[PDB]
Amino acid sequence: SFQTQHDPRTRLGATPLPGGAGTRFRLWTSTARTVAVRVNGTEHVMTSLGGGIYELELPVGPGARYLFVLDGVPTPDPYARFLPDGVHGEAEVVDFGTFDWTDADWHGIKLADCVFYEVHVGTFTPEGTYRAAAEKLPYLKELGVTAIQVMPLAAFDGQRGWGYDGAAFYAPYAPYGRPEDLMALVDAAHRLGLGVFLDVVYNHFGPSGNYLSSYAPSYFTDRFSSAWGMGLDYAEPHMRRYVTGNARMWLRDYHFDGLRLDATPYMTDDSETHILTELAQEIHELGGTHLLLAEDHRNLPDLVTVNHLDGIWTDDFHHETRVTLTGEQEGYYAGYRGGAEALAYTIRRGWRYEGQFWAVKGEEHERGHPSDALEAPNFVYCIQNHDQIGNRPLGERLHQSDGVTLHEYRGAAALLLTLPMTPLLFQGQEWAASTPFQFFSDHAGELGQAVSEGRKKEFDVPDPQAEQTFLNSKLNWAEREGGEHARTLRLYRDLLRLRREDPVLHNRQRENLTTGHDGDVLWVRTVTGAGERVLLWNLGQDTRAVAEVKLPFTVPRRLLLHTEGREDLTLGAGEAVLVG
Ligand SMILES: OC[C@H]1O[C@H](O[C@H]2O[C@H](CO)[C@@H](O)[C@H](O)[C@H]2O)[C@H](O)[C@@H](O)[C@@H]1O
Ligand SMILES: OC[C@H]1O[C@@H](O)[C@H](O)[C@@H](O)[C@@H]1O
Ligand SMILES: OC[C@H]1O[C@H](O)[C@H](O)[C@@H](O)[C@@H]1O
Ligand SMILES: [Mg+2]
Repeated sequence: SFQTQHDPRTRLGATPLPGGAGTRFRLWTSTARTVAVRVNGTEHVMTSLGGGIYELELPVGPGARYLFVLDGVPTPDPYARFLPDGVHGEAEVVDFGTFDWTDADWHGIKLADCVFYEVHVGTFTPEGTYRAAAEKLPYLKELGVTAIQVMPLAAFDGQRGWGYDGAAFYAPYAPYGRPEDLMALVDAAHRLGLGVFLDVVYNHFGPSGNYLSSYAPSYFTDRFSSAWGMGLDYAEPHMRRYVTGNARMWLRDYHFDGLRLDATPYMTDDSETHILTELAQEIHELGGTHLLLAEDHRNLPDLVTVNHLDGIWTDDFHHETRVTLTGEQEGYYAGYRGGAEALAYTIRRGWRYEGQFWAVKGEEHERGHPSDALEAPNFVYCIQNHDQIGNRPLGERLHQSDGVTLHEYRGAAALLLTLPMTPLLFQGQEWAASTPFQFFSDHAGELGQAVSEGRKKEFDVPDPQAEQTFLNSKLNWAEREGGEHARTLRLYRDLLRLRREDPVLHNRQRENLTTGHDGDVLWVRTVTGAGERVLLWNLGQDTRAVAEVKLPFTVPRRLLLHTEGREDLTLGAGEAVLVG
């Protein structure tokens, strides 16, 4: 008896009418005295319906260009479905009924079957478009990943950016392609049996191109702020519906299989039903198999067990792994010792901080909650993602940080890809890509100057506003064909094939997973009715024979995969082996 709050009849923005009758335009404003729509250059006064709702139907079709005029001020549509001239321009009317989907035999993907591959459309290919990305889908399928995780696509200002400055949440960013180019990418992925997930940002709007306050200041509150502006007021139903209607668009109209909710701790809501719960209700109402993930640092199981999200990006594993390999201690890295015994614990517990004191200077508090309720798929683990590369001054990848060997990098891959938690890889990780992933932006005027200045002060550091910073982050595909890039890629292919094929690694129960250490050797054991597997990773500086590792059980004898392809059960520094 949950009923969606959305009815296509009353949808805000511009929606094609049945029977070729044109387009229905609707908006909500709490303050405007005169309200019109300007379509293809012609102004038309809209009808006041009450409650600040205004509507007009005109015989214009998909492709018509428009914006709204509030007290005489031309104002972009916050509900725009496409913005061909960017965030300050006219919107285009879009009909989602026109695309010829071919994915009727695709039925989504379960979280326990996901191996995510995080793509930034702008840098993933030279062209930096959906069409060029779609051409790499056969590569990704053969690699062995199963779900692409696309960084945010809502239109933002400028000609490149990560996506977190999105301002028109319903409008796919024009430089990447038109709406039908995005649909083509999703359809192609589905035809290859790959899922596609979208990063959405429901805790803030970017600094340029968000005109919601022009319609109603009450979308936002002064009670709290975001990085860019006034906080999103989830006590206001139109604000709630702005994001739930957006989530439903991406899933239903673009056929995404799931959403990754950025920075869920900053979606503040004291309503009886939290906006996260309502998001889950609203997407479920669609009657599909779509998933919701939370990017959440609180180590809070309620995101799954109370808000009914499917899983959580949980950085403690990432951080413990990075500190193990570099020893770094700046910022949040000070929260971790690293090492075999530390990694064994963090894996055992899913996340490390379950209520203990987080002693990181400037952030001190009792962090986290017991992880017992969560099962292995609920934790999304990684050793690289956009933030853990890009939020470093030089945007360097794990194998490029001082002190990290390619052997250690390859061992880390074996640990991540044999665990029953849900793994994520960042584009290019699989071939030890040579290029960084730096923070880049392209804001106008003073705002652009402020971003450059802000980055300099924060931490030579690449200027985020420089074209070169964007280009330096482009993947170099050709390099994967040679040398250590190719060797790394072969290992990633072998690990992803084992993950898929090995009947014991199919385990998705923490009950069947145990961990421990002997000195600097980590061991991770899986026992099911199908057999036993043990991953051993030598995080020491010396060579360790498997036979000399002290274990509380009898080590399996058969060598299934060695990260440096050795024939014998011995681990050089940084190396790992899976036995069975
Ligand atoms: O060498 C001085 C540091 O030793 C420890 O850190 C090392 O050993 C950790 C495992 O116990 C590794 O995770 C880490 O990468 C190494 O740097 C100690 O934890 C540090 O406080 C010392 O400064
Ligand atoms: O973006 C998430 C990060 O926010 C940080 O400020 C926290 O220190 C850390 O726990 C988390 O990794
Ligand atoms: O201003 C009238 C009203 O507009 C709306 O219906 C908003 O949902 C409401 O919270 C506000 O009070
Ligand atoms: Mg020992």
